[PDB]
Amino acid sequence: ADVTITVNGKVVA
Amino acid sequence: FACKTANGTAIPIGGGSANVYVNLAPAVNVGQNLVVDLSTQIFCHNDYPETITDYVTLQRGSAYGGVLSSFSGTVKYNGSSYPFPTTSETPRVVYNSRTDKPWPVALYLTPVSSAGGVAIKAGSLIAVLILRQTNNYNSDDFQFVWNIYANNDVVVPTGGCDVSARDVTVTLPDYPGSVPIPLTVYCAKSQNLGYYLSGTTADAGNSIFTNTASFSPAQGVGVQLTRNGTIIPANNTVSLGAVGTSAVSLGLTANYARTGGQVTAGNVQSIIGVTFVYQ
Repeated sequence: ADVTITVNGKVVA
Repeated sequence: FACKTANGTAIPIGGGSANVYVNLAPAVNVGQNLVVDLSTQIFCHNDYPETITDYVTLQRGSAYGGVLSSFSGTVKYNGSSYPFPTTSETPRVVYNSRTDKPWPVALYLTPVSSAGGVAIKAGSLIAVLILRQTNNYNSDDFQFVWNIYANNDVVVPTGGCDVSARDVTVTLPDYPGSVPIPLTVYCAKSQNLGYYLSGTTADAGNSIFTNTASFSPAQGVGVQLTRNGTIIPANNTVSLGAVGTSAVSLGLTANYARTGGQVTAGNVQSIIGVTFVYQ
C-alpha cells in the first residue's frame, strides 16, 4: 500500500 | 579539486571509491521526481587557484543503486538535464577558486506509479556516480567513483502525487466515539485520483477491519472507515476527482463497528492500507 493507517481505540466498561 | 559534505566532512579525492553520506529530501516535480539535490550536499574547491584550473564531468554509467537500481530518470548537471543512467559524458564544471562551490548535481526519477513510494533508510545506497577530473595544464585525466548514501530516512515518491504522511496513527475516543483521519494527497500537476483500502476484515460487508490489538483485546468490535458518512469497504475504489498542487483530503473518519456477539472491554487496533490509482 501507499499509506499505512494504524487506528487505536479502547472499549471501556 | 577537493570536496566535503554539508556538515564539513572531507571526501577523499580519487583513487578508490568513496562512500559519501548526504541528506536528501525527495519530492514530486512536474514530469519527474527529485531523489536528491546534491548541490546542497557536496561542496568543492581548488587548492591552487593562482595556477591550476580543475574540470570535472559526470561519466557514462552513473546510475541509481540499491533499492532504486531498477529506476531511470534524469540528472541535472550544471544547469542542463541528461538521461540517467548516464549514456554520455556531461559537459564539465570548472573549479578555479579556493572558495567552496557546490557540485551542481540533482538526480531525478521517472514516475511509474500514481502515488507510490520507495523507502530509503539512512545508510542505504542511493546512486553510483562516476566522475572524471582533468585540468588546464597537463595530461592528468582520472576517473573515480562516488557511492552516494542516504544520511537520513526518506521515502522517494515514484508517482505523480505525494501524501501528507506514509504512516498515520490515529486514536479513537473511548467506544463508541469516532475520530477524523488526517491524510491528504497532492500532485505535481493535475491528476485524476482514486484510492482503495486494504486489510483484514471481520464482517459480511467487508468493511470492518479486524481488531488485532495484542494485549487485552476487546471482543465484538472492529474499525470501520467512512467518508462524509458513507462506509468505505475494503478494495472498493473511492474517487478524489482531480487533485492539483494543493492538498486534497481523503475525507476519512475512523469509527468502531460491531462484528457480532457481545462487545467486551479492551484494546482495539486495526492496520489499514491506502493505495492510490489514476482514474
